Amino acid sequence: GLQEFNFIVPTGKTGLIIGKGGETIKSISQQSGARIELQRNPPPNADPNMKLFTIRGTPQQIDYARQLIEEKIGGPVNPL
Repeated sequence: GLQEFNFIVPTGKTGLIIGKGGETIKSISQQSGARIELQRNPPPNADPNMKLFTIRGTPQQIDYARQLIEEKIGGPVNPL
């Protein structure tokens, strides 16, 4: 059963999740079993200083991916 978790971070922290090369987001997706989607075309009322992410998986996969992302950015994500 697949579910979704939406969160935001400041645009400047996106690197810490992606990694030099895109190695970090690939490694978190592989270890967790979840997909990690960066919003491609934000609507015009979206804050340009914030970036939306969506974790897609089973709840167990989503929880694990969220904990790995939180280690990298050094604190909790902002949930929507």
